[PDB]
Amino acid sequence: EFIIRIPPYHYIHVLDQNSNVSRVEVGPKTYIRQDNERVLFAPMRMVTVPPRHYCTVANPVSRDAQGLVLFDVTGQVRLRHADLEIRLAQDPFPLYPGEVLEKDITPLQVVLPNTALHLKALLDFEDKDGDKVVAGDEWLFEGPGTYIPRKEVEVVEIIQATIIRQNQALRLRARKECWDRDGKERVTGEEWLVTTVGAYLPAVFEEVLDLVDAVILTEKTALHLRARRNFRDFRGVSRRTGEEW
Amino acid sequence: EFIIRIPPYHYIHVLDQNSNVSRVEVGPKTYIRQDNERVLFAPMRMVTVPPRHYCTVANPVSRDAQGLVLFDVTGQVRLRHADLEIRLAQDPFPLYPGEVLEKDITPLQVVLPNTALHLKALLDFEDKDGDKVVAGDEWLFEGPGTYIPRKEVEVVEIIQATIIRQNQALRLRARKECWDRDGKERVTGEEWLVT
Amino acid sequence: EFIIRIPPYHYIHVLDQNSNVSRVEVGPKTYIRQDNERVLFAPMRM
Repeated sequence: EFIIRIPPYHYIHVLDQNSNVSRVEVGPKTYIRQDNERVLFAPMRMVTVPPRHYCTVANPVSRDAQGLVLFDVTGQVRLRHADLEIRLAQDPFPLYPGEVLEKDITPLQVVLPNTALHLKALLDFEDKDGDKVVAGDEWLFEGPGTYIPRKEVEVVEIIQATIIRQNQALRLRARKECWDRDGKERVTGEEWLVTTVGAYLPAVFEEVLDLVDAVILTEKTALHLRARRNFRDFRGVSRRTGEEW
Repeated sequence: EFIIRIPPYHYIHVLDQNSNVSRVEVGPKTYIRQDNERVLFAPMRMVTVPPRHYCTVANPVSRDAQGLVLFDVTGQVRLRHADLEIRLAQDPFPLYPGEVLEKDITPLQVVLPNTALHLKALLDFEDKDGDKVVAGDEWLFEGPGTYIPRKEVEVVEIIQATIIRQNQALRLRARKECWDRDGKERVTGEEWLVT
Repeated sequence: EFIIRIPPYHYIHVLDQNSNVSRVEVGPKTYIRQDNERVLFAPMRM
């Protein structure tokens, strides 16, 4: 149990009981241990993440400007505690001591056309575009692209588009005080209708209620309407609460 | 078990336990092993892919500008991990250590007239015509030709033609915001007729 | 039987079965043999 052969693309961890500092032995080697040392476990293949895939390793090692691993003065590997890393496709890295595999190799999930991902920031951070994204903000990553996960950013759900045909309105009610595509104030609880034909993605703060189709008018027909509140109609004529036309 | 004869057009793999690096012995030979070495398995015929056929080998070896195989400093064969190769008809190549056969020799499927193949890009790549095909795009390979598979390009389905006689229209509804043969805008859900 | 420690002021002989040529390992060492090799006898004081 002193001589131990590590296949190519594998590793082990051995602890030196003089300083009680641990390390990793990587490579295609035949390994010879001392008597003061102990090998921790039986050889494990160093994990490989294919292209268009992903993994999260809890408590990543620290790095320098070149990206090299940092050790302690005692010889122990430098870690980052209660912290995670974003590991995309690369060469078969080994896991060091005190490195945990949080999520296995998983497939990067691709966003379909006419849909969007609802992503909220868990912890504050700085944005790719130069912005500061305070924790608790709401986004939409939409389009047909691929989404690369982040640590402090969590995906809440995916939202489909709703289809608006000709002569329809699709009423929307606000989750909170907000703004709208048409560029005008909305408040909590207020409702409105977005006429535009096509497919529609609601914002994070907007919600879809129901589709409302037009009433068709002829020479033998009219439409009896009552005002919910004071407003202006499409003729531009003013309407007080309650009055009918 | 020291003397071992490999028939013509075959191979084996033997591991050298000094460096623990493995290799392949190819050719019509009688092979004599050392005592430190070990032969891994009993002789296997090196696979031959006929013409108009295909195979995928997981984790292909690396190559140089001449196409020669690359080894490590330790003597181990250089590989490409979680990667695939497009192997068409050629001479009976051997499989090196750490080479897996993903799909056997299969027939190249030929596209009939008045039909088309629906092919979507799994991973981004660059196109034969000089284009950059972002992953998730949709194509049609149509006509009577033969389709040579690719690694990052996957075939979703085959679509038949529909026949339009005289005095008929054939209504079509759009999957997503798009364009049309007649060269005019369409939107999601819109319908039209192609005379 | 691969790892073998030779006390100070001793020796052993090991045969390499590739060339079938033999030699001697002298000194205060811990000795690690290959698999193709064989140690001939148990350590003897020089």
